[PDB]
Amino acid sequence: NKGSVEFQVFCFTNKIRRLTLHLELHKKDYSSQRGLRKTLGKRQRLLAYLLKINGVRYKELISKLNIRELKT
Amino acid sequence: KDTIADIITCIRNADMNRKGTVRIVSTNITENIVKILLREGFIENARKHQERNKYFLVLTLRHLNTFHLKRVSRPGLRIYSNYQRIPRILGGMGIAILSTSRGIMTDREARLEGIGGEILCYIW
Amino acid sequence: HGTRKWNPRMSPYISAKCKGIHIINLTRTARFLSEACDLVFDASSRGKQFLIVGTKNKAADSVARAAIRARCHYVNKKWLGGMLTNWSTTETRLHKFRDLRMEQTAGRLARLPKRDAAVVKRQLSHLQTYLGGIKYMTGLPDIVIIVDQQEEYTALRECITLGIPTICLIDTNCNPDLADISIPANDDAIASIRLILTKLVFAICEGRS
Amino acid sequence: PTIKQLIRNTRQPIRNVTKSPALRGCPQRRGTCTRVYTITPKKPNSALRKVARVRLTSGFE
RNA sequence: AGCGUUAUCCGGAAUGAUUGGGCGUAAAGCGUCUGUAGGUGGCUUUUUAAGUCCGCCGUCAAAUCCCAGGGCUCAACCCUGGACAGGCGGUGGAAACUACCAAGCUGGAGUACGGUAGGGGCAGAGGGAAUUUCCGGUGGAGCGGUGAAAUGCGUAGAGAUCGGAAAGAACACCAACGGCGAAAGCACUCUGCUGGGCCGACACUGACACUGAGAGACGAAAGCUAGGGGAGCGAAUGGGAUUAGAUACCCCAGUAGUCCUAGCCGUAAACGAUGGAUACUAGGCGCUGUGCGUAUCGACCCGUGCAGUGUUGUAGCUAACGCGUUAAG
Ligand SMILES: [Mg+2]
Ligand SMILES: [Mg+2]
Ligand SMILES: [Mg+2]
Ligand SMILES: [Mg+2]
Ligand SMILES: [Mg+2]
Ligand SMILES: [Mg+2]
Ligand SMILES: [Mg+2]
Ligand SMILES: [Mg+2]
Ligand SMILES: [Mg+2]
Ligand SMILES: [Mg+2]
Ligand SMILES: [Mg+2]
Ligand SMILES: [Mg+2]
Ligand SMILES: [Mg+2]
Ligand SMILES: [Mg+2]
Ligand SMILES: [Mg+2]
Ligand SMILES: [Mg+2]
Repeated sequence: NKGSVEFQVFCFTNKIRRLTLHLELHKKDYSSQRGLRKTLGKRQRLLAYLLKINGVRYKELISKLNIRELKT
Repeated sequence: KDTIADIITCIRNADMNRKGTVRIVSTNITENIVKILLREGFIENARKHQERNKYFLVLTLRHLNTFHLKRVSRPGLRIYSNYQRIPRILGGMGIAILSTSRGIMTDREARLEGIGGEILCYIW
Repeated sequence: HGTRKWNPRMSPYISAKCKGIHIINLTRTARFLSEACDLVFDASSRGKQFLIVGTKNKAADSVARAAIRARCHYVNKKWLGGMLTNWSTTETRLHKFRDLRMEQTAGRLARLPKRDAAVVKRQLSHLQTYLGGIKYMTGLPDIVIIVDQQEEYTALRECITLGIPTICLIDTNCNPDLADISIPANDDAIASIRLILTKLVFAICEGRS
Repeated sequence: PTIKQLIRNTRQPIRNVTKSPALRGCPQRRGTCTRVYTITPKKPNSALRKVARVRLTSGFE
């Protein structure tokens, strides 16, 4: 598949969502928790890049994926 | 990070190991820097090639002295200078490579040109 | 010599290589064979004295016969330290050793006991082992030749200390910066030794005039 | 260290260790003596050295 | 015609090291990781001219300092003239560099794929010996322990020896010059869910990078708060010895705790006593993981690339010891 910016966020959005349901049961899996914050951080720096390059794509991507916008 | 900070070292380490070739990276800035060492007599020859779309340059060092080098203006602290405070390394045995509005030149060439600039590295 | 024994120092003077064994370059050395024979031929005309340092068992007698052709000197056995640097002690042992050969001529051995004559016998025998090819030196040489760098590591350093040019064993075992004159390819066999040794000893003969 | 750390004022000078707080910087100072006596000095030396307990006008005993 | 003492400031003091220091062992790297602000940031062609450089204008009073000249019989001192350097503002130009603006690339980073090793983590099932206790059979005097002895167990039948019930905790051999993980740490077996790394390449992205003040998470044992469990070992506390003494070392018994599930505590020589990222800088040996090629193309072996992991060692550094491509260069 492609490697566009919005596509990487879509895969992380599923990779993140897939692990939340896992931690509801295996909450003591702290090694996976260290991996969960990576994908949460990788998308943070990509969306941080998408923001200052084009705000139109930002408002459209966050609207369909139901993403919380950051203050400041 | 700072390319030129790496350029000055790849030439330094080559003299400590006492090698002839360097295989230094090619850019718009380095081609002007190396061009000064040819005319000034610090390097015997330079030569260009490529392996990918990128480019490189191959130098030819000379065979108890040591090829001293030093960087001055860093990214964390840039250093500029006016005409009256142009350095004079070792009374003339050394030179300073500095960037003017009319490109890069030697400090001696700036003494005649009458225009200071950003000192980047000293040589002796 | 091998993949586990090649020194990276000789890399300018290497052409190719093979299955395990190493292949030396004969091109660069040929210039140095000329520079060597030119310097040795020119030096011999002025009347200098030379020295050869050979103690390898394979070329112990070859270096001995090599010195008889010219008026140079050889070192068949080990270096025993301070031969050239501690020359003041060497003159004492040579002045000593020179006298004992005159001591044996006299009939004083008769009036010495059995054991005392044995000590003087074994004393002179020990000096003959190490002070054979030096009996007619009477001074310090001006150029010193090294046949082996590894086994005679000490001899190469006193030359550097006293500031004397020299020839070395620039094959992959050693460091080439120790001698100004460079002649690789001598660790193969006597063929590599005699081909070079006889060639350099030959040049001394015509230089002597 | 890093120049950003220098801008934090990581470096400060050292304060004075003046050896006469009682004088309050003045060269001399008057005082009434309270009790004269002697005292044994440190171990290697040995003597009865003379001293005087003084009440200075600067508010120091 | 002053000389010394004391006090105060600077220097010496590179002893707060922008110029101009250091953190392996001398004082100094958070226990570790993720990340906000902040700092810095790959390459190529343009835009602007904020920074930066040049030329002019105004101004930073006088005195003082600096240079020259003059006047007190000289000097101090007084006077005349003129500064340089540096700061602010305006103005006209130069456009490399920092920065800005408009487009480009793929080497750094990441995604999609296709392969691959491992005690990565969590959860649930399965397995054997060994030890202990009880049940009995057999049998009859010691057993056990120590530098020597005793306490202690035992004819109310010990210990030993076969057979059997049950429980708890921990996994010999494999096992290292070994693997994984950010650390702390992870080893009897499988299975489930799940994280990370490495390599290949012809899908793609187009600098989306590094570090990280605060903050947050994880975090050996010990210990605490409830609820369970407790075989063995074992602080404490007793007893028997050694000793002048023995609130110890030794020996016999032994509580908490050691284990499980919830949570607190957040400390260790939490050490590689060495922060992280990146580029460059001789080699020798051999250990994995994954490719390539030769080869017996059955694997192997041999030869090389990449990412790691250990041991010697050159230059160089280091007060020295020692580090040394995984640097303390
Ligand atoms: Mg740049
Ligand atoms: Mg100071
Ligand atoms: Mg400093
Ligand atoms: Mg210091
Ligand atoms: Mg200590
Ligand atoms: Mg310390
Ligand atoms: Mg971070
Ligand atoms: Mg003024
Ligand atoms: Mg430009
Ligand atoms: Mg912090
Ligand atoms: Mg515990
Ligand atoms: Mg601590
Ligand atoms: Mg530990
Ligand atoms: Mg520490
Ligand atoms: Mg640490
Ligand atoms: Mg080493």
